[PDB]
Amino acid sequence: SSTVKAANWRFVEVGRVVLVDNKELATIVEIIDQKRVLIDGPKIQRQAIALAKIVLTPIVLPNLPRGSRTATVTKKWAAADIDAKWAASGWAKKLANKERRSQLSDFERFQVMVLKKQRRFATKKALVKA
Amino acid sequence: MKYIQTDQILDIPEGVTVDIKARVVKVTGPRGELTKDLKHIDVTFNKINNRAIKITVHNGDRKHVAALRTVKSLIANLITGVTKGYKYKMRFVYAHFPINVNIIKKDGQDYVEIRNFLGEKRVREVKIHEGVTMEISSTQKDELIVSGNSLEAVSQNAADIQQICRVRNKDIRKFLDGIYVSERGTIVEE
Amino acid sequence: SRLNEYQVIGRNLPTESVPEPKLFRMRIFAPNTVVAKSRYWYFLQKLHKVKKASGEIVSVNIISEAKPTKVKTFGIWLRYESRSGIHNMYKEYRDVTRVGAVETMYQDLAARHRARFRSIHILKVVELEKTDDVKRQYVKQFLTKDLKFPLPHRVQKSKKLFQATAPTTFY
Amino acid sequence: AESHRLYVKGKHISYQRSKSVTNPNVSLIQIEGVASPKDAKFYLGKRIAYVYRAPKEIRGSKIRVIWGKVTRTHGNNGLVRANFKKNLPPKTFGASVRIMLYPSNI
Amino acid sequence: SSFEKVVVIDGKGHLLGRLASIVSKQILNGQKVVVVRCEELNISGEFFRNKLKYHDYLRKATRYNKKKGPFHFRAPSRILYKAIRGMIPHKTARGKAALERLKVFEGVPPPYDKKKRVVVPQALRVLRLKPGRKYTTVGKLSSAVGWKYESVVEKLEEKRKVQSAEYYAKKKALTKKLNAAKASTAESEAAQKLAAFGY
Amino acid sequence: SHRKYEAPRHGSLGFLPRKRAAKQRGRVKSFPKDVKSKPVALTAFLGYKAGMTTIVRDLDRPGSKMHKREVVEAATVVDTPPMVVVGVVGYVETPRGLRSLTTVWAEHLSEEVRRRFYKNWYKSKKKAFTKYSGKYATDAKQVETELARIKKYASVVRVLAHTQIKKTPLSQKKAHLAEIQINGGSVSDKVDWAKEHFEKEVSVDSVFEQDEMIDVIAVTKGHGFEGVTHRWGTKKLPRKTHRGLRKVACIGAWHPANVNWTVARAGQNGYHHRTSINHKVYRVGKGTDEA
RNA sequence: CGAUGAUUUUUGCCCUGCACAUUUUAGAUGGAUACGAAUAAGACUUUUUAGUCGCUGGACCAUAGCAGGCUGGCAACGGUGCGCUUAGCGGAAAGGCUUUGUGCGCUUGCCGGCGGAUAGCAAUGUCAACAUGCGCGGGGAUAAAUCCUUUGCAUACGACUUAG
RNA sequence: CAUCGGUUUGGAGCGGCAGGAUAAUGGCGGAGGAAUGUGGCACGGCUUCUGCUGUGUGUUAUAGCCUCUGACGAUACUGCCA
Repeated sequence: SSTVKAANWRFVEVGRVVLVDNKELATIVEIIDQKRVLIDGPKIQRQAIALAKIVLTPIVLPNLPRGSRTATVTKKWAAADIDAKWAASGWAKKLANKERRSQLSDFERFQVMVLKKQRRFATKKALVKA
Repeated sequence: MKYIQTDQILDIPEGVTVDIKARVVKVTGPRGELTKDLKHIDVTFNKINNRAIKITVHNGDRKHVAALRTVKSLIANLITGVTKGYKYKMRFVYAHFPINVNIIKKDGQDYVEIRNFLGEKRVREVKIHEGVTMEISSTQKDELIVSGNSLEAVSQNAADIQQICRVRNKDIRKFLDGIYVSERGTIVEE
Repeated sequence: SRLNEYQVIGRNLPTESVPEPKLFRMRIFAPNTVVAKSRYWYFLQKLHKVKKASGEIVSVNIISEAKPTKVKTFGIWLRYESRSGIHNMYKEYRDVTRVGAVETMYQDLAARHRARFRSIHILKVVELEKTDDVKRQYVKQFLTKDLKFPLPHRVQKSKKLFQATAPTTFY
Repeated sequence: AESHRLYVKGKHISYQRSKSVTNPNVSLIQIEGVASPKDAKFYLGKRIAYVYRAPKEIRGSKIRVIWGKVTRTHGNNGLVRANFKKNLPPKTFGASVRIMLYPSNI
Repeated sequence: SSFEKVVVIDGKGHLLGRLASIVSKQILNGQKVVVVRCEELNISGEFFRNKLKYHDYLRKATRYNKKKGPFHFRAPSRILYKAIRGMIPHKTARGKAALERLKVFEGVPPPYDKKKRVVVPQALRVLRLKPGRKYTTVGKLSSAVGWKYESVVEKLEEKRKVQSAEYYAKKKALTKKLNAAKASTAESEAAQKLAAFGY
Repeated sequence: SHRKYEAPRHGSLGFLPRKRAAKQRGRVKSFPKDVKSKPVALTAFLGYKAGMTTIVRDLDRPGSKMHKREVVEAATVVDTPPMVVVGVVGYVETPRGLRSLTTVWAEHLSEEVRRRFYKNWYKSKKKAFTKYSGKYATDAKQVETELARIKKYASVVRVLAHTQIKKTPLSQKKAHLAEIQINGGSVSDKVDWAKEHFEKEVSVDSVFEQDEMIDVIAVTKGHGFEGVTHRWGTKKLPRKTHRGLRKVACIGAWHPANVNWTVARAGQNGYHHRTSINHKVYRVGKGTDEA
């Protein structure tokens, strides 16, 4: 066959889930320009934003009509359960682990070191025989 | 103006398998294989089916859009080169001095040797590019046939032969001698 | 600038001959009310035998966007001065606020015609309700059905000077 | 136990200066790992030590110290202004200083 | 943002002047910098344009004695060095010390062939230039103006990359074995607690 | 103002500075480019300028008015006894140029070449190369190790050879030792050729054939300090010029307010290093031939 | 900038294992932590259709013990430091990267017993790599250059080519 | 080191109050309308109709949107806090 390698880009389209401020989720509801979109979400304010200020996530909210108001976006977001889909990805998991690490205390860091010593002992023991 | 999207559709004949990976096109047909690097252009490819390939430019300005149909045409020339071939015919034009053209082989290399051009004692030699076949036509007097799979190589050999036979220090409107491309077609007639 | 749309209303000072002069309203795009009232008198003396000294400002009010989160297409009619003459032009902008389209216009004529704020008159700003009202192809290309486009070659901003891994531009 | 450091690494970058005139009474210090005025405000008021070696021993030691303190931030990239008891000599431009964790307010 | 003992920069794909300014501020502030693969550096603009600029540079020489004039160095590392030195107060003792803090090379000679090379994103050509613009490779500009050792460097760079590939294949193999050992000790008491701490 | 009339410059700016050569032995700046397909052979030879003579020769140049007719031509005799091979050097390609890796020497060096390494030979203990001569002790594996290093890493191989100056009428006893690059064959072939020729004589007939065109490297005749008139061939000033006439009248314009490097000045003339090319070999004579 | 020859019979020189004391530092204070290449691309699995990873190093390794002391036990047969030792690779400036066996330690993988005070509420509160000298110990080698006379392939004088 | 007084630079500072179209929005309710027309329906090209899809129709259906509006409730912005 032809065997053409295609790009795996993320598209600016109605229904794209985006991160805003590296904390909160929102979805694209309508495209303004090459540079600007209108975003909305359950926990964010409906606003016109520049695509440079947001990051497209690999998640699409399916069947979201163009220009949907806040109620429609919230209802379809709850139905598609976008929050759970986001929280199950390695991206959100790495963000959560970064936050959890940033909340450790000095005593907890000491415990982390001690447990790491124990796990390294076990790992070297397993590695030498395999 | 930054056109949002511009598209072109390749058409792949039945026996041809285009193959694109990282802007390196490899076209395979009954007549052989041809390859082309397009890394100097920002284009993306989508396989619609086995008979069509979409060529896209996203958010391209006037010149970058202009570089899109040329990509299409280059790949199309590759496609028709491995399924029909290319054939350029050259006619020998002289008023008095016959042009003596031979296909010689020196140092293991093929050359086109032009002698007696305008009576000159100089011997002109043109290297024959790889994948290009030269032939002295039997059906026509004073005709050279340049054929091959690659249109670029064939046309460039024809241009080399035409350019090496330029007339100097004369009225070229009067001294019309030279070797000129008379027919640009394909090996397989259609 | 960073602008607001103002409703400025003024009149000639009442005389014993004319004790209720006509009230004139203008829509002014100005950064603040000091420039809003300044621009008002600038245009009235282009249209009427009035001055700030012989006139009176009656009201200055901000005109807020009706639907600030609805994407619109605006047509703006302009009268600007170039280095050689005076020209009328019409251009179109996509935005959610009427003010933000005028702000884009000022950036755009600065960029494409070297036209400063002082060289521009806004004749009219109209929201184009029908898709057939859109004349310019640079905003008509965003009114097509099921519009999608990627953003190839993403450049990520780093907090550090040195990076230990190879750069990438996927997105 | 391989590490014993209780100070943050710093560098003496510059004096306070315009294009042509320098003010030795104020030093510009780069605290390691600080890249914004918000980060640098943790270190306001902390004591700074410039530790150096000298030819003559004083009480059996060839190590001398000039003490200072962080007074304010500088610019937008997390440099701070420091005030030392004796001005840091200009030869120390690029030399490392010690940003102490006291007076502590944690 | 850490203070490093030596920062070794892989110069491939870096814009000449942006890397030069960053390295100048680094060495002025007491940081030792090594730049390797200066033949893979980049200048914005087509090759012919930068070659014309270098020929403008070559025009300049002391009239009464050519030996006194500017010394036009042709090696890519020396082109980068000239760019950096123009950004340093090199006629003071402090600028001289800062320049002593710097080293520039063609290729990756020892001992840096077995050390870590970093990149500088603020000066990377693929991240800075608009994707359609034309650029020059300093290795090609150097050969066009007199540099003699282009083919020597590429022969030695291919030998280094063959050796560096053997390194990576070995390192990748031991990473695969260690990952399989860390998988065995997962869901253990130490591993479960470390997962609750974010590790 | 411009010159009233045009004239070419006096002398060449491509032979500056007109200073004394750093050494009396002319050094080969560039050797012939190596071709692997050729046999292993030397590219240079050292000789001594004996004198000039005259020959008579029939010219073979069709279209010339002297064709098939006798011409009388000046010729130079170069006394060239065979050179002795005593060493070999390996060179490595580096991004900074060729670099000598190792030098391997022969076991025995004659006294005339060991005098090369002395300023006061008669006052010396003559200790040169004695420990190195001991390096050949009963297995000579140090020498083989260095030769293997040359084979493994060198790209350019040059032999070390010295003249047998005792066979010439010169009263000088120091031999002249020079590096002569080996061309042809692989690096291993060159190293084997050099090793097998240690302490052997190599003749001119193994380096140069008759009718060859060869180049001559030498330091020219010294003339000492010379004025501009003969150093640079400038025009003598009129007879009635005050303070003398063997000068350059104007050594510069007012600006640049310096003397330029292109102006002819008095200085040392002759004793320069020159490379002279395309000298035809009319005869490679043999010392054993009585005719 | 490299290769190479010879390096004082003087108590002078070289190499090396220590031990002590000194001078210096453009500036140690856990670790410079090694593919290459593309960027309109990379890498996994099936299938070449599709899904997944990145979205920064806030990472990775190391990190507990009088600046880290003295002792005991358990579990493992691992980890690590040093000393010999085996083999291989590295010439771009290799002067480094691996590796075999062995011995002596330590081990915080787990559980114990004893010690630190008073430097007084902080005062760098002194802990490093490079160099040199000096005492020992073990090996090792045993020159030239200049002036002077001479030469004339050189030359104003220096310098140069020679010879002694 | 503490506390004070003078001057001064800050905080991802926190709270209360006022004004405006007594913000404009949004959410909820009602009425009307259209298309870059959702479902459906009727023809098609590739699909064992596997976000299948295209073109017509028409007006919420198996998506929605726009305009006007009714009663509430916030926030932004700008001020004030002895």
